[PDB]
Amino acid sequence: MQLFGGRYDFEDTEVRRSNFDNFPQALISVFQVLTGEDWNSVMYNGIM
Amino acid sequence: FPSAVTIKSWVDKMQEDLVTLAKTASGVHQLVDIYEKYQDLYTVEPNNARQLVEIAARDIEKLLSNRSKALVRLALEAEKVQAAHQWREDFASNEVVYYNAKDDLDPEKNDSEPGSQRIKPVFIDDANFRRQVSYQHAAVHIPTDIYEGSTIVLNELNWTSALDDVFKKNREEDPSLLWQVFGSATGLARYYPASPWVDNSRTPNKIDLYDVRRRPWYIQGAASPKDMLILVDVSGSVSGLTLKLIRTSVSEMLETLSDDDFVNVASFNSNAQDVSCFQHLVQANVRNKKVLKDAVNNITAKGITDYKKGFSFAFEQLLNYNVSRANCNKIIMLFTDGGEERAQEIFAKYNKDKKVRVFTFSVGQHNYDRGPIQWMACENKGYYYEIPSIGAIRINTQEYLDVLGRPMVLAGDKAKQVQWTNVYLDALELGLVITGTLPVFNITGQFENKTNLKNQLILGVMGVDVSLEDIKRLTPRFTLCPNGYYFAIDPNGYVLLHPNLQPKPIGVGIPTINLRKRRPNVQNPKSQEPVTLDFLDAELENDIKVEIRNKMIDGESGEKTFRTLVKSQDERYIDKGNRTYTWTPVNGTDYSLALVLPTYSFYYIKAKIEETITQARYSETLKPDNFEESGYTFLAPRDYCSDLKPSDNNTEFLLNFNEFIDRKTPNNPSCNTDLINRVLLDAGFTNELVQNYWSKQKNIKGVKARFVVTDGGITRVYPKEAGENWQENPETYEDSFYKRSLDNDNYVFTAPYFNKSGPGAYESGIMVSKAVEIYIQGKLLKPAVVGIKIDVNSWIENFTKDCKRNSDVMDCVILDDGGFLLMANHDDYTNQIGRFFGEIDPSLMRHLVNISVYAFNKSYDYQSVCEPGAASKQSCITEQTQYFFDNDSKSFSGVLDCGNCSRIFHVEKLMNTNLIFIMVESKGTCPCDTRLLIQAEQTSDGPDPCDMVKQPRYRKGPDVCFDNNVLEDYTDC
Ligand SMILES: *[C@@H]1O[C@H](CO)[C@@H](O[C@@H]2O[C@H](CO)[C@@H](O[C@@H]3O[C@H](CO)[C@@H](O)[C@H](O)[C@H]3NC(C)=O)[C@H](O)[C@H]2NC(C)=O)[C@H](O)[C@H]1NC(C)=O
Ligand SMILES: *[C@@H]1O[C@H](CO)[C@@H](O[C@@H]2O[C@H](CO)[C@@H](O[C@@H]3O[C@H](CO)[C@@H](O)[C@H](O)[C@@H]3O)[C@H](O)[C@H]2NC(C)=O)[C@H](O)[C@H]1NC(C)=O
Ligand SMILES: *[C@@H]1O[C@H](CO)[C@@H](O[C@@H]2O[C@H](CO)[C@@H](O[C@@H]3O[C@H](CO)[C@@H](O)[C@H](O)[C@@H]3O)[C@H](O)[C@H]2NC(C)=O)[C@H](O)[C@H]1NC(C)=O
Ligand SMILES: *[C@@H]1O[C@H](CO)[C@@H](O[C@@H]2O[C@H](CO)[C@@H](O)[C@H](O)[C@H]2NC(C)=O)[C@H](O)[C@H]1NC(C)=O
Ligand SMILES: *[C@@H]1O[C@H](CO)[C@@H](O[C@@H]2O[C@H](CO)[C@@H](O)[C@H](O)[C@H]2NC(C)=O)[C@H](O)[C@H]1NC(C)=O
Ligand SMILES: *[C@@H]1O[C@H](CO)[C@@H](O[C@@H]2O[C@H](CO)[C@@H](O)[C@H](O)[C@H]2NC(C)=O)[C@H](O)[C@H]1NC(C)=O
Ligand SMILES: *[C@@H]1O[C@H](CO)[C@@H](O)[C@H](O)[C@H]1NC(C)=O
Ligand SMILES: *[C@@H]1O[C@H](CO)[C@@H](O)[C@H](O)[C@H]1NC(C)=O
Ligand SMILES: *[C@@H]1O[C@H](CO)[C@@H](O)[C@H](O)[C@H]1NC(C)=O
Ligand SMILES: *[C@@H]1O[C@H](CO)[C@@H](O)[C@H](O)[C@H]1NC(C)=O
Ligand SMILES: *[C@@H]1O[C@H](CO)[C@@H](O)[C@H](O)[C@H]1NC(C)=O
Ligand SMILES: *[C@@H]1O[C@H](CO)[C@@H](O)[C@H](O)[C@H]1NC(C)=O
Ligand SMILES: *[C@@H]1O[C@H](CO)[C@@H](O)[C@H](O)[C@H]1NC(C)=O
Ligand SMILES: [Ca+2]
Ligand SMILES: [Ca+2]
Repeated sequence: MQLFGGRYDFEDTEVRRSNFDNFPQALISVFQVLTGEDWNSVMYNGIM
Repeated sequence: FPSAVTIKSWVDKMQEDLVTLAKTASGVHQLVDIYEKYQDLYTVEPNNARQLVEIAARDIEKLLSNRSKALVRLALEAEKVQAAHQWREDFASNEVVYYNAKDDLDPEKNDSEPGSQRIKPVFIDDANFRRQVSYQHAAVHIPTDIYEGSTIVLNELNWTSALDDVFKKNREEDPSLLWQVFGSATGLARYYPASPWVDNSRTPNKIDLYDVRRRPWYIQGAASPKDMLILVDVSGSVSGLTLKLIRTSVSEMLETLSDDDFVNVASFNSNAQDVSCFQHLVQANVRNKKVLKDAVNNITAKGITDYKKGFSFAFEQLLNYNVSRANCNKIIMLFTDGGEERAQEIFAKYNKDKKVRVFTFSVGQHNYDRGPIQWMACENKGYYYEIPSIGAIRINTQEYLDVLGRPMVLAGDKAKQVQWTNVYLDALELGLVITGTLPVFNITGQFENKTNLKNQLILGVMGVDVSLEDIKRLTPRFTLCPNGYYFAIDPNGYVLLHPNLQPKPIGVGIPTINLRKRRPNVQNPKSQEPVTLDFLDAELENDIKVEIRNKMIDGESGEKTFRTLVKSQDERYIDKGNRTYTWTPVNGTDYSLALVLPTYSFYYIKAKIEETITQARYSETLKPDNFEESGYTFLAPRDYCSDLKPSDNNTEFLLNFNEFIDRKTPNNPSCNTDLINRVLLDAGFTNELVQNYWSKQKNIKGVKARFVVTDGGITRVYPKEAGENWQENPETYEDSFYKRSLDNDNYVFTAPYFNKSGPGAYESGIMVSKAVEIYIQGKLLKPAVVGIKIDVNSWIENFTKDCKRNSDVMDCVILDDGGFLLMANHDDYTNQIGRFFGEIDPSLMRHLVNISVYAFNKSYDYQSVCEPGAASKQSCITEQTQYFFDNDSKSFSGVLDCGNCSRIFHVEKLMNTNLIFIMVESKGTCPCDTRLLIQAEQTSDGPDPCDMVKQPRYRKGPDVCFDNNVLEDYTDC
């Protein structure tokens, strides 16, 4: 939330559900990264 | 340097040589005599300027009465028929039979859509419609993203199917009536006569974006003018997708505004400011809307939201009254995402009386609270909208007109006033049209006052198209010289009628394209803007013209004679001309009509040839078989009558005219007798001139071609071989040299076009023309203009015989008024004849302009074809420079300098012509050259838009408009 919260403001129409905008969504994203499924997409979103 | 005496002698001898050549070869005196010799085959009739404008205004008003009577009929029938609808939801058993436009015409389509049945029309080809139409029914257009066959659409189709009878009745009552359309509030458009859509949905690669609710006629008929303020949230939270969505939404919302609305775009993030250089409401025309769009596409998101400051800014902007406004619909159109502050105290302080509406938009996908903006919406009599994606923009930025129409509906029959739009290009490729509109009200349970729930909204807008060619048919121009003309203006400055109005769209700024980001198969939108050209932008602007336009805007009638500057048909010369403007108001509407007449065109010629053999011989004079005896003949493609059509090919049109005149007697039971008689008289007089004078001297040294162009549509060029070199328009009224000769009272030299495909330099010659003036009972008339194509080689032999061929000591050139080179002395400049002299010797030209021998002014052409820049052809603005003589002195002697350099010059104006002779020290003596002086169409972007808003042109708004009805419900957001 500190690092990526409110920073996914991309000027495109792509949908990025796995973000860190609030606590439940950040918790879901962290759980998804722990499961290892599509974590690289989250990393790419954080890098961009 | 030679003394002034010898230069004066040389220029004198040259001028008498040229004048004698032109006078003795063209034959002005012989033509004048043969016009005066007969004096009985024709009569001189006055052009009563005061009366003609009155008849034309009455004709225009009565045509608009035609069109208005057909609108009230349709509106009443639509109201009555929809008042008796049942609103069923079972259409499978009872199919709805209609002809859908933009569908394949193949008989094997077999759509068989549930609840609908299609119609296959015959589609005969008919005139007054440049396409194939069917009068057996009406066509229906439905937007591509709107599903046909839904309950709402299918219910509209039957109750609108009763409009076909009234469509047919209106057509049969007035056969010359164009499109009749009903644009529904559900998106449908039912128009008559039936015709396939210009751009079908997806049968080819191209697609159409046509929603009837966004058309200017529908928008003007759906609500009253507005004082709009777009408030944009640029705080930090709107960063990302919602910011681009807001930008697109604001551009689309600006696209819904017309010239009678006033808009300004503000922006707030913990501080409120303006997005552009306007600082107050502006007229919201094409230029101002372009500026606002450019400013909106340039904003960024940063800061903390503060609704109080933004709303305070919006209310202070709406409370200005220091500037021109509409004073009708004060609305704040707030684009945002979501918040937690509703700013009740600001609304209590500024909008206690609820005189200002608020429409709120929540844009994008976000988790922010939407309650406060809904409260803002349906607390201040406004509305609330959600725009989650691009595809939801267009529909959601046009529904605010439904709310604005509630007071108009509640006003009742007082709100059914026929309105007319600006000039715009028809969507069905018909040209420039104006549409008369009339709203249609939903009256269900009106006699009992039962529901009154959806009856506050309109069913749609009825419209009838009127083509500008229909209006031009009520203002004939062939009884006046090619210099006079009609023109009509709005109470807004825009011209409904003008010779300089063209079907091209109005350009704004420099056209910049980026072809590196355009896919080949994306089908970008083309345009939807109207052709709004101001009166002052259609002609050269004086101070007298401004006051004339102001006096004629606010419904006044009068006349004014003065002296003005007139630009030529080719944007190269400017003449000083006597003019008289006579203007009157059209009683039924807000248009004002004026007639422009020069002093010499107060009388015209009416032919009195009545007996047979004279007309027969005058008719056989113009036949190709004896052109060798009477020179190549050109005939103006005028509407002599509807049997023969203009062809744009002069040979075939002349053959058709000749065979039509031979086939039936000139009694003309159903053809314009005046035009034909005038043409025959002109042909006879011109043939007499050619046979009696020109044929006597079969070939003479100096000339290449001798031509005569007369008022009536006869052009004759004596050498047939020179006929192929004749590139002039066969229509006399569209010849630049003809009008230039009419304006001037001397011989006029026309510079050939330089560096263009076609023989125009040596094979043709230099054109010199003079107008024929006659006096019958002391009344001046200018019926014809004669002219000569002087050979370049013989003129060179005249010229050389210090000015010697390829001399390295002197420069000897001849220019015309306008600074175009006709002859030089070095045979090097002679290769470029007709080039602007400021482009080969810019220093001397600049100094000549400085010493006030060549005046110039610049104008803006707002409809120009333009090669797109980098940042095939688009529309933009160009700047045109025109040069002319201002100071009446004859000889100017001086010396130009360049920095430790000096060149002596002497220029002399030739008598009885428009020519100047220049002798100067050679340009190669000292190498001084700063920049080229270009006289050409220069693509531009000015004038500065937010400098014209500080002092704008005079304007009149609509007198009556509807707002703030106490019976309004407004319980919907
Ligand atoms: C510049 O070129 C001109 C043509 O290219 C020359 O113009 C011709 O000059 C002739 C002699 O001056 C004229 O001849 C006489 O002209 C008048 C006309 O009626 C009369 O004096 C005589 O009838 C006639 N002589 C004849 C016919 O033998 C030509 O008429 C005249 N051309 C035209 C069309 O009028 C200029 O001479 C020439 N300039 C110089 C300096 O040579
Ligand atoms: C929309 O569709 C409906 C149904 O197709 C139309 O209603 C139909 O109207 C016709 C003529 O008005 C009716 O025909 C008449 O039927 C009566 C018997 O009911 C008969 O005695 C008459 O001689 C005549 O044939 C038809 O019955 C009626 N259908 C239904 C289901 O009511 C409706 O008119 C259409 N909308 C508009 C605006 O016309
Ligand atoms: C003009 O206004 C009238 C009412 O003032 C509109 O008629 C009303 O239309 C609505 C739907 O738009 C009807 O509601 C529907 O009723 C059916 C039952 O018949 C129901 O099954 C639907 O779910 C829906 O609720 C309403 O009954 C109807 N009222 C009357 C008195 O006809 C009319 O639609 C308006 N005109 C246009 C072009 O919209
Ligand atoms: C334009 O609006 C301004 C408001 O800023 C008006 O200026 C005020 O006018 C009142 C009335 O005379 C004065 O009492 C104030 O002192 C003025 N304020 C300022 C800052 O000048 C102005 O009158 C309006 N009209 C014009 C033509 O400027
Ligand atoms: C309709 O237009 C005509 C223009 O011919 C107006 O007629 C003139 O109106 C003025 C002012 O009312 C009078 O002084 C003239 O005497 C009228 N001329 C004639 C020949 O009648 C007429 O007024 C217009 N209609 C209305 C209702 O104003
Ligand atoms: C068109 O050219 C004329 C030149 O005659 C310009 O008229 C002059 O304008 C200057 C500049 O203001 C004045 O000082 C002169 O007094 C004007 N002369 C006359 C005779 O009126 C005119 O301004 C030009 N038109 C435009 C639109 O610039
Ligand atoms: C207006 O309508 C009437 C009646 O149909 C017709 O006689 C008249 O010619 C129309 N006006 C014009 C300008 O066509
Ligand atoms: C507007 O756009 C121009 C680019 O043409 C840019 O230079 C300018 O900074 C922009 N304005 C703002 C306020 O960012
Ligand atoms: C134009 O007006 C002036 C001034 O009244 C007059 O002298 C002249 O004859 C008129 N016609 C012209 C210049 O053709
Ligand atoms: C105009 O002249 C220049 C050089 O004099 C030449 O390069 C150019 O092609 C010419 N324009 C046309 C249209 O031929
Ligand atoms: C051009 O004309 C202006 C007119 O005020 C004058 O001041 C200036 O000196 C002139 N240019 C030159 C080079 O003399
Ligand atoms: C033309 O110029 C001369 C000298 O420059 C001057 O005396 C004369 O008044 C001018 N004529 C005008 C301005 O009409
Ligand atoms: C004018 O002065 C410059 C600088 O002193 C010099 O280079 C140039 O040659 C001079 N011009 C002539 C014609 O001598
Ligand atoms: Ca995986
Ligand atoms: Ca915010």
